[PDB]
Amino acid sequence: HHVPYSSAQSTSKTSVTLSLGGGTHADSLNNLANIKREQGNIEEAVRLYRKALEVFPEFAAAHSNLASVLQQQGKLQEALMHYKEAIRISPTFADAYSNMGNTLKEMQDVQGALQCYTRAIQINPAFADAHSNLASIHKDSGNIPEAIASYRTALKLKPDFPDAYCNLAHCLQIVCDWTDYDERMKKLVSIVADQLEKNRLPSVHPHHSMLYPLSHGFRKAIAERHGNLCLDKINVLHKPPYEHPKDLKLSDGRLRVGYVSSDFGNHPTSHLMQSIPGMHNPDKFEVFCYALSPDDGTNFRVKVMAEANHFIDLSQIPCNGKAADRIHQDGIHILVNMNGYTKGARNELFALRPAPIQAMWLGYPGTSGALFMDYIITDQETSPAEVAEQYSEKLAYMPHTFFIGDHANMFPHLKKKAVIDFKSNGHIYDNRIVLNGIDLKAFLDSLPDVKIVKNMPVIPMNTIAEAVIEMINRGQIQITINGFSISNGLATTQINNKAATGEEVPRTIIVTTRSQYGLPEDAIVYCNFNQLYKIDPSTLQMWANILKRVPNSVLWLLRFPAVGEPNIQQYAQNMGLPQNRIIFSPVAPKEEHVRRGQLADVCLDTPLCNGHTTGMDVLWAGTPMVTMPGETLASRVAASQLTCLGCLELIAKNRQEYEDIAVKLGTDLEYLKKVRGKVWKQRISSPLFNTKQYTMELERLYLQMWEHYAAGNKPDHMIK
Ligand SMILES: O=c1ccn([C@@H]2O[C@H](COP(=O)(O)OP(=O)(O)O)[C@@H](O)[C@H]2O)c(=O)[nH]1
Ligand SMILES: *[C@@H]1O[C@H](CO)[C@@H](O)[C@H](O)[C@H]1NC(C)=O
Repeated sequence: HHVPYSSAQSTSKTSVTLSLGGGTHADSLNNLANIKREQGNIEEAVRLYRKALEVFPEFAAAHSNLASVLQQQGKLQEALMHYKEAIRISPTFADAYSNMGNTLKEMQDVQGALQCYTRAIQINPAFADAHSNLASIHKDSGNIPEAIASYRTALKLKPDFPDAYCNLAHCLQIVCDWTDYDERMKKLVSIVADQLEKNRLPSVHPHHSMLYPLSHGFRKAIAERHGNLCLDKINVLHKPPYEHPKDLKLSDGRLRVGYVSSDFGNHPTSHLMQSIPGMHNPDKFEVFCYALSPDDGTNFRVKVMAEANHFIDLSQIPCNGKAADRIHQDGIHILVNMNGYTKGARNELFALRPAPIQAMWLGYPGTSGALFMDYIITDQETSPAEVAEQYSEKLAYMPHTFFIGDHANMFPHLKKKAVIDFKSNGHIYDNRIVLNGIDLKAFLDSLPDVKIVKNMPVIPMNTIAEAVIEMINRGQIQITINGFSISNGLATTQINNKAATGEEVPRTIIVTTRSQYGLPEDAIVYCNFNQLYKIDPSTLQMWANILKRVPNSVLWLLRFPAVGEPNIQQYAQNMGLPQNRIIFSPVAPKEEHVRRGQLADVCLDTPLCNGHTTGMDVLWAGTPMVTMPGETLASRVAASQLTCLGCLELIAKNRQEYEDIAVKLGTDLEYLKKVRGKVWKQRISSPLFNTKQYTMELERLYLQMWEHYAAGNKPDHMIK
């Protein structure tokens, strides 16, 4: 039940062994193979390793070395056999164990990888590669402190160690340890430079590149190499180019589109587009959904399977070749890659080119940097032609924004709201005490004294009102008033967990209060619900500047992760900024997270990496978001969202403007009222949350794509 989010792919470090003082013929073969591996001639290396084995059957080094390459080629079962052989021959061969660990990890045997890694450490405490690998497991597991400790050990043992350093850098970012941030940024760029120069795979993951000050070429370059990793996996298959359909005849004139995701389940991707396959037009389209992950038991998974014309669990088709064949057999014209370099990706499928047109959509906010993807679906705001070079792909534009969300369908209970005038006579607030429900109006009919403000219903300091706040104060789950169920916002899982996760719409009327979260009733609340890694020192300062200008305001953030909080506080103090100025809350179930958005006055977006899903989440609550688009795609999503929404006023051209916009909202209350009103109104009226329309616009784009292809034309930008 842990929250899912976009995360990068796991990574491990392979160690190559040199054999000396051994058989000369063999040593040469093994050592030469090592050279080839460095150069990317995997096939050649494999042969040499085998030959070495033929010459010297009990060559431990050869076994391990061959195994690593095989692993690289996805031949995991085979690799394991060889690793074991190496160990039998040499029980204290630490390199073999560490390497074996990587394979198991790849097979998902975490407990197994751990044992292998630890054993290697036990054999050789001075083994740096092992320490790094151990660190990755901890990092993946969420034990960032250990990962940091382990990474430091590797670095201590081996100072020039890029994989460890970069991973360490990523770790620091997650918990916001900005110690020597400037230098760190400097070192990373340097490493990438050195690596790119040396035709080595960059230690900086493509997902991570967005957070560091790298040139666009470098980021694109980084992605490309990771693209290359895929070919090696598929070249072994030795498959021939597929034959692609040139007409829709076999398909009854219906365009065949397939969506490939490891995220059909409780993941942000589903939260955004679960509704779309269902909304496709049966007359002109056939929808195939290809799942890269097993059924998680979620309604999200259920809905997509039922709604799509065809659902295929490639989860059960581990062999990439077979899977691609399956897609081809399905006669797909457009295949959409929704993972990019994200956890669960099988870009190998895309490398094989099972379809005529392959497009990147929604899931990964970056370019594939790879040859196998023809287009990246975007919007003009998000991807201006000025920066097309930043992308390997051709740009296919969406009319307003490429982004979409399923909030309308998922959280209709937030369409309307009501409040309690607690103070009560002086001042009526829209965000101190809030009520949301399917049955709200019905409930309101029962209360004669409610006052309508326009618009918004306000409940006075009633006997009823008294009871509700009492429930909140006492921590009760829910209460019944005139037969209606009024429930504590903090207790939704207790009442119904499907409700808490967004699996189902909540039945009861929910009370959300500032008191629940320790927020002030007398001040402006500025918020950000993103993962802490999206924050850099620069952003905090900007936020600090803003806070300094609004006297009793506060910043609301999440323990995402929790170890991050102390760091943020200290840094803030250095800048401003008493501790009371920043308030942290724990991560919450999806519904509550979206709902508590109503409590905030304004949301301050993160410039380095914008909130994407998070941006939609905030908007649905009718809370204005201030943003400053940057060069990267990931830095421009929020602006695109706002533009679609209709609030150009919230987009900032520079830091001064951003601070200014925020400050005005904080200080000019009528303006705040006005802007909030716009957002509340527009989320509905705008096309931002309109799934049917979005799907329609999308269908439009595909056909443009298809016609172009049918015309015998290679991909080119689509700016209609
Ligand atoms: O208290 C919270 C805060 C966030 N989220 C969700 O956590 C995920 C965060 O994902 P990611 O960090 O990938 O967000 P994005 O980059 O798309 O904004 C999203 O589904 C948010 O709705 C949540 O469920 N509860
Ligand atoms: C996380 O996932 C959503 C949906 O796939 C995607 O739109 C978003 O860009 C991802 N976030 C990041 C930071 O990659």
